[PDB]
Amino acid sequence: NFQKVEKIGTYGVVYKARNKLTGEVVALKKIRAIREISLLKELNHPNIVKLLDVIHTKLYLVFEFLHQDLKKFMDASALTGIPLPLIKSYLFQLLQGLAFCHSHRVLHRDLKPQNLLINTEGAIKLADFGLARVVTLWYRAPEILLGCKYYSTAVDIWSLGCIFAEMVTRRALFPGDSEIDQLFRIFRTLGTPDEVVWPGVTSMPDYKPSFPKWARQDFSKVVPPLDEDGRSLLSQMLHYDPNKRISAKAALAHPFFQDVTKPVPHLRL
Ligand SMILES: O=C(O)c1cc(C(F)(F)F)ccc1Nc1ccc2[nH]c3ccccc3c2c1
Repeated sequence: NFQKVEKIGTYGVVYKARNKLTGEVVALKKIRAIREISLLKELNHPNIVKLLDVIHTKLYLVFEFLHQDLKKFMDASALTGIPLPLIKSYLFQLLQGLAFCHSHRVLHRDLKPQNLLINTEGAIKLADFGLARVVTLWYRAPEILLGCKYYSTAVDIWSLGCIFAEMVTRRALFPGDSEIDQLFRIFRTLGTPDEVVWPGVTSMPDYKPSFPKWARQDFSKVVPPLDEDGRSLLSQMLHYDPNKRISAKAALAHPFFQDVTKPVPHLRL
């Protein structure tokens, strides 16, 4: 091939590779439309991983390479926790990237810590989009689990709220291991949704009137250490009704980010 390899990890396998005739180190994703994927090469943002080349012959996607992901960093930080100023910077940057692609009517659809790449300079970038269309369901929005066949940009805000909570508490918010276990983990924390808080929920394809009715707990129980600014913002990212869920652009204006900075992480590569 044109590259030397090293595997680093739903669409296919991903390799760290070196371009044999530029020296460039890249992320090589082998899959197993073309006109629209290629439009993504032209769209770039500091908080989105760059798509360098599309190659069809099997579908190959060449991305810029980043050394660490947020899942590895959270595990590495599990005894101490990520410092709040760094959580806030990462959240702010992720909302910046979401606001950009949502402004282009592009959804991620499968945000998770594993898909969030970080570098030594303090940046974090969206990667591994779910665009081609054991699976982790922990960050799935409730409208997806209830079988809605039209995602909106709100599904990415939901996932990012789940990731926000996980950075703060150092435990996954909703670690379900089946669709209904995921759904009921959400229900037990936020209350079983009804027509009052989510108009139209009872007519969604996978809704059952027989769902158990759990009462809502309180956000002070959910992300304890977090101050009222952060708890407020998280509550707005976890609204059941996708129409009530805060947008990325509005989240950026939230008081939580009034003192945001850009700290440098301690990374062990
Ligand atoms: O992440 C992946 O695996 C991935 C897979 C495909 C596949 F459909 F070919 F599979 C396509 C794109 C993919 N990511 C990607 C890369 C750069 C980007 N730039 C953007 C600007 C605005 C909105 C979105 C993006 C964007 C998204």
